[PDB]
Formats: sequence, structure tokens, C-alpha cells
Amino acid sequence: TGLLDGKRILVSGIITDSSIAFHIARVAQEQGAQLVLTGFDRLRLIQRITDRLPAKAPLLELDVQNEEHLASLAGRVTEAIGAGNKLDGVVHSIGFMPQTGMGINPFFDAPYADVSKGIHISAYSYASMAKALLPIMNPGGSIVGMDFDPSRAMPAYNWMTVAKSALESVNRFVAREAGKYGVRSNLVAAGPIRTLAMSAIVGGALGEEAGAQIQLLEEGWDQRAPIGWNMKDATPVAKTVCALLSDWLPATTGDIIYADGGAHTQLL
Amino acid sequence: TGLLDGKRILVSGIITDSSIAFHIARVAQEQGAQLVLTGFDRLRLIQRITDRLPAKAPLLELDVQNEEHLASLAGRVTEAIGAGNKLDGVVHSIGFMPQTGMGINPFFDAPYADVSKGIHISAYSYASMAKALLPIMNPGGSIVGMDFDPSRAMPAYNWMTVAKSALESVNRFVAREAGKYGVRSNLVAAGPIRTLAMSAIVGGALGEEAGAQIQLLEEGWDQRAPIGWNMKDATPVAKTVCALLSDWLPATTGDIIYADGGAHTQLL
Amino acid sequence: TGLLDGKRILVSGIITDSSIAFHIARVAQEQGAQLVLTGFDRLRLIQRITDRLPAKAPLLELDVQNEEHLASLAGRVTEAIGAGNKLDGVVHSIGFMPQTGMGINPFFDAPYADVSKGIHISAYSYASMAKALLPIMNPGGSIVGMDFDPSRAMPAYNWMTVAKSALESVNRFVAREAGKYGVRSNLVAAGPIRTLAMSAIVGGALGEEAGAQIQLLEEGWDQRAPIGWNMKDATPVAKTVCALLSDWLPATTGDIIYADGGAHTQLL
Amino acid sequence: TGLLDGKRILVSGIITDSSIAFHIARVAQEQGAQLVLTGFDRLRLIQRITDRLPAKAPLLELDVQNEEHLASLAGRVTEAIGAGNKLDGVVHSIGFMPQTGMGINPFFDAPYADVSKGIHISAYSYASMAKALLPIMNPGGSIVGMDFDPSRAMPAYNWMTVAKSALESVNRFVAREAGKYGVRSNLVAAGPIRTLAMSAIVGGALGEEAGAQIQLLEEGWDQRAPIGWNMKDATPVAKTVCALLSDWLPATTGDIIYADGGAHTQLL
Ligand SMILES: NC(=O)c1ccc[n+]([C@@H]2O[C@H](COP(=O)([O-])OP(=O)(O)OC[C@H]3O[C@@H](n4cnc5c(N)ncnc54)[C@H](O)[C@@H]3O)[C@@H](O)[C@H]2O)c1
Ligand SMILES: NC(=O)c1ccc[n+]([C@@H]2O[C@H](COP(=O)([O-])OP(=O)(O)OC[C@H]3O[C@@H](n4cnc5c(N)ncnc54)[C@H](O)[C@@H]3O)[C@@H](O)[C@H]2O)c1
Ligand SMILES: NC(=O)c1ccc[n+]([C@@H]2O[C@H](COP(=O)([O-])OP(=O)(O)OC[C@H]3O[C@@H](n4cnc5c(N)ncnc54)[C@H](O)[C@@H]3O)[C@@H](O)[C@H]2O)c1
Ligand SMILES: NC(=O)c1ccc[n+]([C@@H]2O[C@H](COP(=O)([O-])OP(=O)(O)OC[C@H]3O[C@@H](n4cnc5c(N)ncnc54)[C@H](O)[C@@H]3O)[C@@H](O)[C@H]2O)c1
Ligand SMILES: Oc1cc(CC2CCCCC2)ccc1Oc1ccc(Cl)cc1Cl
Ligand SMILES: Oc1cc(CC2CCCCC2)ccc1Oc1ccc(Cl)cc1Cl
Ligand SMILES: Oc1cc(CC2CCCCC2)ccc1Oc1ccc(Cl)cc1Cl
Ligand SMILES: Oc1cc(CC2CCCCC2)ccc1Oc1ccc(Cl)cc1Cl
Repeated sequence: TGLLDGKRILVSGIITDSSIAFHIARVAQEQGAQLVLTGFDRLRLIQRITDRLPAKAPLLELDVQNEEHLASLAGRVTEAIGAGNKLDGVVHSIGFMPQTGMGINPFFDAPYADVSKGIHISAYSYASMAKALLPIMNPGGSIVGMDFDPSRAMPAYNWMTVAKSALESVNRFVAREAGKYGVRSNLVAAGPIRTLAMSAIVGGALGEEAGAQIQLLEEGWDQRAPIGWNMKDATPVAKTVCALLSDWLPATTGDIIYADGGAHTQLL
Repeated sequence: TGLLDGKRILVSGIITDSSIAFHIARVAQEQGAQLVLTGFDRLRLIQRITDRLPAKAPLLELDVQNEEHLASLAGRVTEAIGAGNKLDGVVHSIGFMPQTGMGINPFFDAPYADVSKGIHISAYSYASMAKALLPIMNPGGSIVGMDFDPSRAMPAYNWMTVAKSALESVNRFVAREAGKYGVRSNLVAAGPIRTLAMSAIVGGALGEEAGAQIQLLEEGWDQRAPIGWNMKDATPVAKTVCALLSDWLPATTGDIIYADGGAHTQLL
Repeated sequence: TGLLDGKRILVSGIITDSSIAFHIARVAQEQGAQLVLTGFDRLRLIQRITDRLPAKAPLLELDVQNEEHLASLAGRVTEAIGAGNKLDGVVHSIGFMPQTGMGINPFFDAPYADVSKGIHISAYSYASMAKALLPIMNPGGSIVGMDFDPSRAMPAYNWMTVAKSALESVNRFVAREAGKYGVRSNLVAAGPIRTLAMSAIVGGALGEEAGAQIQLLEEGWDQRAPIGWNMKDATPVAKTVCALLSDWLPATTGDIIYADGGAHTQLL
Repeated sequence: TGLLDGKRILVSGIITDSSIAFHIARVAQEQGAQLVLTGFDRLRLIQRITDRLPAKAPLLELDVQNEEHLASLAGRVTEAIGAGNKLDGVVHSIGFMPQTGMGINPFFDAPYADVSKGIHISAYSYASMAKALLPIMNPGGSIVGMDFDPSRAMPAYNWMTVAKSALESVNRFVAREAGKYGVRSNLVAAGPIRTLAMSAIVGGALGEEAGAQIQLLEEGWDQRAPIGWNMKDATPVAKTVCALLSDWLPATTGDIIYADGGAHTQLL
């Protein structure tokens, strides 16, 4: 077995054990992948979490806003996996939007400096990670990023929706570059998952008419999904990412795969 | 290994060894599935083909327009796999449209009797196969059908485009029914594959301004696809179907997966 | 004034004064169009209704399933508008699906004979009306049909959803034919309107878990729509149809215009 | 007559007489609107152009990156139209992306500082113009912006595609805000028009494999469009904008109208 046997895969975005990236890494290891991880601010905090993965993995620092971190990334990764070895997979599982761009802050009140930052981290860095890492990927490789369907507007998500729309567009252009390396680029559009990131905005709208809206949005998902949706279980999305990292979707690129219980295909 | 180890899967639509269903069956067997096959008119012709699959499989007759064939299908399948065993997978890989509905026949000149027949076989039968077989599927099961992206109009495809639009809609409703059984329903939208079905219409427009259009359509696909597209190689699509039949896309239903080299994501 | 001054427009689909076609005709007359109407079974019933339009209009019989009615249509229309005059506009505002294909009947229990009939009337007849009438339309003309967004599945709508998916596809192919005449073809996807057609299925699910679902669907529309939605007011949709019949959307064809309060652009 | 009789409409984005905004203003005046215009850097250059409009209009300076220009805009507009008068329409017809984000510059080589600037001007400013001007719009009003379908990737357009994807998302959120004022927000997705903006990138890829790609893209548009497409004629798009500014699409918001000859609805 091992869906990902022999594959070398870089996984960004682990912060806690609820992190989507955490379960992607876990399942990938269960499936025989050898991992390199990146983490952002609290590397020692991140290391404690990554120590509970089924296997050891080098953990490197990557602030996606940091051009020195980006400039050095490929060298550092090759140091980690061994000269003459290349990556077969890359997982981008990172996002951020300042508080003004989400939750209860009026949409019109977000200053562009804040929006711009969120777009830098959530959308542009998909291209910047691909730039850094494509020169060290094997033909038949796979880059995957995380998306939340922004094709319709909704409460609370606000400027992050705009950043995910940008990301979808970025992914299509990354695919054009990656194809030259024989590499695929896709997003997985996940349904809601109880993660540190959304506890943030769920917590940010406690007394408020955005918290109630978010609750309604969540309940509608499991209702719409023909197979249901369990926000407490990240593994169906981790498995989907691993599917795209495997050799089993070899003809799919510039694309989006919906791991959302089928909710997006149903009006109600 | 065996992506589909232990799974029992019914595969319809084999007619020659170029058949998409043929390569789906082949790869599924290579991955440890145990198959039941159905074939339509020339069962002895179909048997010769299915004898070159890596393993033996019961082959049953199914004319999807035949209510007796449909009424008896589940009993016949259970006879084939053994009382107390159920299906984990179903592949619908069938289509037909009379000559008036495609190629060089003017779009307006197709009589509804012909269109209706093509829709019966290409779209409605997805629901009729699901009706027959869901009562004999295991939770966690997967129904897959074959699609050709009908979201834009194009030369030659004509009324089959309409039938695939109907199919996409049917699939979303099948997913609502299948979810009750814990079963997924999805389509794979494939790029063009050199199959008996399209040699038919490719052959039908030899001297004509539909044959040239078809040639242009085919060349544009490999051009648009960031990873290219090889119309002579059905296995990337077979692998995609097997991915959906596996446990690795467990959160995806009522949906369409594009196995088209990423062509649909690129304008040019 | 007169948005449609001097234009000759055929309007099908009037049955009562709640009919979408009724308000399309009314607004068109208010805007200076000269109309020809078609009606289906109860022509004397239809005549009583059409007598309350602001102006007189010839009313002709057209059963869209009747090849003699279709074969004779263009001659009959030209008789009505005068030799040497041609149509500038055509409104298709017709649909039907037998009771088995909607409401509370299980999706799987609709026989294809019933589905086929609904598709004939709701989707195929768009092409058959275009075939009949394009040879009598002026360059710069406009064909419009009525749609209900079938891009997602939903309760109760069932097989009519499939028929509207087919229609969307038909419209794209009609546009290819109409372009040769300098004629546009588009659909207007309306939000729900209290019409005879949906009182039918609203009435059909009185005690039932499809009636409640329909109520929920309706309430969500006005909730989702940024400008709200009033199911009791057909005129915003009539005005939209007239916009497409006018010279003010001259570059739009094979397309769908959403007159739905913007509901389709919002998740909630 | 006068489709826009009595309406007060602000039109941004005039730079030359080939400007889409120029023809929008012109047609709007021909239809009885009273205009206020805004212009960006070369106000005296812009004034020469705007002097050839059918009627006089106040012209104000607006650099959409300038928070003082934005903060003062509504006061300045009301000064221009008269205390106690409000706007019925707003046209956003502005975009910019630095040279690194388009044409022949590799996609990966655009620094975020450049991308961020283009997104600020092309996408974010749609929200910032709505913020400024909604407090001075009448119920039943209309905000329109200009889009180029970014749903698929393509040569040369590069990071502007990403900025238009963001814009589409912004528009859906603007619609949620505007609905509170009884105001509609929509985009018009135009086919290619020979304008100063694209002569820029057409000129930027003279000897190069992006210039040839752009030529191919342009030729395919008129080929795909069932009614053809004339890149030299901006008026079909101006008329479409005026349609959305009128009372004739009263139920359409958060939406995109395609004024592209129907090219987007056809594969080829
Ligand atoms: N949780 C959900 O319901 C959900 C649904 C769909 C998509 N997503 C997406 O999944 C991805 C992962 O988020 P999550 O929900 O697992 O939340 P999370 O908090 O677990 O992960 C977000 C990660 O982004 C990282 N990050 C922030 N700024 C960074 C930067 N400057 N450089 C490098 N890393 C940075 C954080 O350190 C964190 O590890 C995000 O793109 C999110 O938008 C989440
Ligand atoms: N080949 C392509 O380029 C391509 C691309 C996308 C999608 N598809 C779809 O893939 C599917 C398989 O087609 P293929 O290209 O492998 O061609 P094929 O000729 O190999 O397969 C078509 C099958 O449909 C069966 N069939 C016809 N009428 C039937 C009926 N009454 N009952 C039961 N079976 C019936 C035929 O017997 C044949 O086995 C079709 O749905 C087709 O529309 C094909
Ligand atoms: N009412 C809504 O909420 C709504 C929403 C979106 C789209 N639509 C669509 O609008 C169109 C008009 O329907 P309506 O809601 O105004 O209902 P309606 O009952 O007023 O109109 C339906 C019309 O179809 C005609 N018809 C049925 N079979 C025919 C045939 N054999 N030949 C010719 N005409 C035939 C009927 O005579 C009737 O005039 C339909 O296509 C419907 O699907 C309705
Ligand atoms: N021309 C086309 O083929 C085409 C197709 C689809 C969409 N569009 C869109 O139409 C809109 C108008 O562009 P055009 O093609 O008429 O080109 P144009 O050069 O005529 O117009 C662009 C305008 O944007 C203005 N602008 C730039 N930065 C600004 C800022 N800081 N503040 C205020 N204004 C600023 C310029 O002054 C200019 O007036 C753009 O959004 C463009 O993306 C153009
Ligand atoms: O992209 C996401 C999407 C969701 C689902 C969701 C459904 C409830 C309406 C709101 C959002 C949850 C979390 C998401 O990630 C982030 C969100 C904010 C920041 Cl700051 C960082 C990250 Cl990583
Ligand atoms: O659905 C299909 C799609 C294609 C690809 C293609 C691209 C060239 C423009 C035309 C079609 C090829 C074959 C397809 O299957 C059938 C087609 C006709 C009949 Cl009668 C039966 C079947 Cl199964
Ligand atoms: O196409 C339609 C769509 C709707 C809106 C709606 C929203 C409530 C869920 C259900 C449907 C209402 C009426 C519609 O027309 C018809 C419906 C049935 C027949 Cl038999 C004939 C016609 Cl014309
Ligand atoms: O948004 C646009 C779209 C197009 C059509 C087109 C088709 C040929 C492939 C390329 C682009 C032309 C011009 C466009 O406007 C701008 C472009 C650049 C700048 Cl810097 C500013 C503006 Cl306003």
C-alpha cells in the first residue's frame, strides 16, 4: 500500500493539531510519504505539534511575506531531503486576513493596507511558493492549495472571499507554469472545518449579527450536503488532498476539487 | 497495494478495447477490484473484448432502454457476486445519439424522436441504473458516469451536448438519492479520446465542414492543456474514475471531476 | 419613448393574467411593441385573458408538440403582421412536466415517457420555435426564453431542473443558428413567481415534505437577494425580457440574464 | 425617449476618445442623462477629450489611490449636481496593472508591490467608490463596473486576470451594501476593445511570443461570437452599460452581464 509511497512532499500551514495541514501531513505519512514541513511565527510552538505526527520530518521556517525566506527555500529543502533528490508534492495550506477584513467589521471599513496583506498571504504566496519550489520538483509532481468556494458572497467571510477569488485565478496561472515541469496545480475547496483560523472569527462575533450568520451558514452545509458534512472531522479533506498528490488524478490541473460533502452542488 | 482492494464494481459501456469503460475495467482490476460487466447489443462481440481484461468477470446484458433488463439487474448482479454481497462501485460509461443529432446534420433538423432517444440512453439511464443498483450498494460506495463538458456550445457535438447538460443535472439529483445509502455520485468530464463512439462522428464528416471543426477542437485541447492531452491514451481518465471509486475522494458528490489535461481552465 | 417602438414581437405562453408571458406582453405593449400571441389548449380561455392587454393582438394556436402547428407557424404569423413584414422579437415562455417528474413523486419513479414529454415541451421546443421563426426575423432581432437556474439541484423541481439544464444548452446552440440571421438568443433566469404553473406543484404537496421545502426555498430567495425578491410581482422579470428584446443589449447572445434580485450571487 | 432621462450619473475612467468610459458617457448623454465625470492624472488632457462629448459635464479629479480625493468625493459631486440632488448612476471604468504584471513579463517575476497596486486600482477601488458614493445615491440607482472574463487563464493578461477575479468578488459584496440603499451593483464583461489600455500591452509585446498570442486571442473572439465581435466598436458595450444604468434590469445585482458577442458561451 501507501498511496504516496516514495513521494517527497512539503507541507506548509501547520499551527495546531486541528490545522487542515496537520491532517494532510498525518494521512500523507500514513500513506508512505516522506515530508518536509514549514511553519510561520511560533516555530517552537509548531514543533511541539509536528512532534505528534506519526513520523519525524524536518521543519523549516517560512514567512511567505519574507523574500529572504523564499529566496532560500529551495536550497534549504534540498539540504533537508538530500542533494540530488527533488520534491514530488507541495501543499500550500496558509491564509490570513487582518481583523478589519472579516467577521463583524463593515466590508467598506477595511483599509487597503489590511486587504493587501491578506491577499499577499492568502493568494499571491501560492505563486511565490510555486516559483521557489518548481525548480526542485519532479515531473508528475503535484502542487495543492486550500480554497473556500468564493463564487458567491456570504456573511462574515468578507475580504477573505475576495482573496480566495484571487487565489482561484492564481492557481490557473500557476498551472501554466507548472505544466512546463510536468507538474499539476490544483485547489481543494473544503467545507467548514473547526480549525484555529475559524475559531478566530467565530470568536470575534460572539454577541453579534455575524456570529449568528456563521452558525446558519454552518448548519446549511450539512443540510445541503447529500452525504452530510462534519465540521469536526478534517480527514475527508486530508484524503482529498492526498488524492491530488497521488498519481490517481494525473489529468487534472488549474482546477478545483470540492471536498465539501457535495454542498456546493445543492441549493438546499 | 490495490487502490480498490476488496471492492466489487459493476462496469457498463465496454464495446471495444478502445472503450473508456475498457480501460476503467482494466485499471480497476490492476488495483484489486472484482468486477461485474454489462454490455449492450453484441454480447458475443463484447465477450471477446472483455476476455482480454487481466481477470475474469461475469458479463451481463443491459439495454438501458429495456425495463425488463433494468427490473432484473440487481437480482442478476447479486446472483453474480453472491447472495449477501453488495456492490461498492458502479460505472456508467454509456451514450448514444442518433446520426441526425450530431456531426454534419443541421441542429434544427433533428426530430425530437431521435433527440429523445439519445437523452434516454445518455442522461436518463444514469438515474435508471442508480435506481436499480442503489438497493444493492454498500455505504461508502461510489457511482461514476462519463461527461464531456457541455457548458459551452461547439461544432458537431450538437444534441449530445444537450444530453450531457441533462446528465450533469441528473447526476446532482442522483447524488441526493445516493446520499441516503451513504453512496457518492459524480461525473468525470474527459477530454477527447479516440474511441469507437467518436470515430463514428469523425468518420461521418469526412469531406465536410464539421470534420475540419472537429480537428480544430482536438488540436486546441492539447494546446490549452497545461500538461498536454493525448487523445490516444485513455488511462489518465481510467485512473481518475478509479480515484472516485476509491476511498480517497470521500467528501465529493453531485460533482464533476475534469480529467482533461486542465484544458477547461484555460482560454488559450 | 417606447423601448420597443416599431418592433413586432411574438409572445407565447399566456394562460392566465399571472403568466410571466402576460406581463411580458403587457410591458412590451406599454413600450410600443406590436404583438402576435400564441396560446396552447384553451384558446378561448386564453383569448379572455389576452383581451385585458392594453392593445389588440392576433392570437394564434400553437401546440409546440404539433408538427403541423410548427410547419404552418411562420405563414400564419406573416398573414397576421402583413406580407413583407418580419418579426423583431420572439418570446418562448412555455414549460410543462408531467406530475410524476415533480413535487412529491420520487425522482426515480418518473417514467422516461413522462420526462421525455416535459423535455420536448420545456427545452426542445425552444429550438423548434427558432427553426420556424428565424426565416421570418429581421437582423438585429431577439429570441428570449424563460429559465430557472438549474445549476444546483433542489427539492421538488426534480425533472424540470433537468429540462432547464437541457434548455440552457439548447439556447447556446440556437444562438449559433440565430447569429446567421443577425439574431440574438438568450434566457432570462427568473426568481420564483406566483404563477399557475407553480401553484400547481405548491398545491400538489399540501400535507407533504416537499411543500415545506418549497416554502423554505421561497423564503431564502428574498433573504439572499440584496435588493429583495417579491414573488407576487412579475414586472421586474417582464422588464428584463423587454431589455433583451430591445436594442440595448446588442452584444449578448447564447447567454442567461438573472432577474432574481441577485439571489444566485449570494450563498446567504 | 431618453433611456436615461432625468438620471444623474457619475462616469469615471475617460482618458481618450477610445476609452470605454468615453462611449458610455456619450451614449448616456444621447439618452438624456446628466453627467458628472472624474479623471485621473492628466486632467487638462482629459478635459480636451470630455469637451467633445455631446454636452457639458463637470469634471472632477479622482485618484482612486488617494484617500483625500475619496473622502471629499461625495461633497464635491453634490456641489456639482446641486444640494438636495443625488446620483442615480455610477460607472467605474478604471484599471491599471504595472508592466511587470502583464504582457511578456514572466508571471512569477511580478513583485507583490506591483500586483498589490494593480489590485488596489482595478478591484479594491470598486468598493471604495461605492463607499464614497452610496450615501449620495437614490433608491433604484445603479453602480456598474467593467470586467474582462477571468474565469479561465490566458496569455498576456496575467496578473490583471487575478485583479478581475478579485473585482468579480468585490462586486458581489458591494451588491450586499448597495441593496441597503435600494441600489444595484453589476459588472459588464466586455470583449476586447481597441482602447489606450490594451494598445499598451499590444505595443509591449511587439517582437514577442505574447503579441502573437494576443492576436490569436482577438481573432478567436470574433470567430466564437455567434453575432461576431468588432474590437473597433465600443458602442455595443456602452449600450449594455446604459441598459444596466436604466430601469430595465431592475432585478439584477451582484451580477455580470457579458457584452462580448456571445463568445464566452462558445468553445469554438
Ligand atoms: N478551516 C476551514 O473551514 C477552511 C475551509 C476552506 C479552506 N480553508 C483554508 O485552509 C487553509 C488552512 O487553514 P486552517 O483552517 O487549517 O487554519 P490554520 O490556522 O490551522 O492554518 C492557517 C495557517 O496559515 C499560516 N500562515 C499565516 N500567515 C502566514 C505567513 N505569513 N507565512 C506562512 N504561513 C502563514 C498559519 O501559521 C497557519 O499555520 C487556509 O488557506 C484556509 O483559508 C479553511
Ligand atoms: N471518447 C471521448 O472523447 C469521450 C469524452 C468525454 C466523455 N465521453 C463519454 O464516455 C462514455 C463512453 O463512451 P466511449 O467514448 O468510451 O465510446 P464507446 O463506443 O466505447 O462506448 C459507448 C458505450 O455505450 C453503450 N451503449 C449504447 N447504447 C446503449 C444502451 N441502449 N444500453 C447500454 N449501453 C449502451 C455502447 O454499447 C458502448 O459500449 C459516453 O458517455 C461518452 O459520451 C467520451
Ligand atoms: N413562475 C416562476 O417562478 C418561474 C421561474 C423561472 C422560470 N419560469 C419559466 O417561465 C415560463 C412560463 O411559465 P409561468 O410560470 O409563467 O407559468 P404559466 O402556467 O403561466 O405558463 C406556462 C405556459 O406554457 C404553456 N404550454 C404548456 N404546454 C405547451 C405546449 N404543448 N405548447 C405551447 N405551450 C404550452 C401553457 O399553456 C402556459 O401558457 C416557463 O418556462 C417556466 O418554466 C417560471
Ligand atoms: N478595452 C478592453 O478590451 C476591455 C475589455 C474588458 C474590460 N475592460 C476594462 O474596462 C475598463 C476601462 O478601460 P479601457 O479599456 O477603456 O482603457 P482606458 O485606458 O481607456 O481606461 C482606463 C482608465 O483607468 C484610469 N485609471 C488608472 N488609474 C487610476 C486611478 N489611480 N484612479 C482613477 N482612475 C485611474 C485611467 O486614467 C483611464 O482613464 C478597465 O477596467 C478595463 O480593465 C477593458
Ligand atoms: O478560509 C477559511 C474559511 C473558513 C470557513 C468559513 C465558513 C464560516 C464563514 C467563514 C468562513 C474557515 C477558516 C478559513 O481560514 C482562515 C480564515 C481566516 C484567517 Cl485570518 C486565516 C485563515 Cl487560514
Ligand atoms: O460524448 C462523447 C464525446 C466525445 C468527444 C468529442 C470531441 C470532438 C467534438 C465531438 C465530440 C467523443 C465521444 C463521445 O461519446 C459518444 C458520442 C456519440 C455517440 Cl453516438 C455515442 C457516444 Cl458514447
Ligand atoms: O419552471 C418553473 C419554476 C418555478 C419556480 C420554482 C421554485 C419552487 C421550487 C419549484 C419551482 C415555478 C414555475 C415554473 O414553471 C413551470 C413549472 C411546472 C410546470 Cl408543469 C410548468 C411550468 Cl411552466
Ligand atoms: O482589462 C482589460 C482587458 C483588455 C482585453 C484583453 C484581451 C487581449 C489579452 C489582454 C487583454 C484590454 C484592456 C484592459 O484594460 C486595461 C489593461 C491594462 C491596464 Cl494597465 C489598464 C487597463 Cl484599463
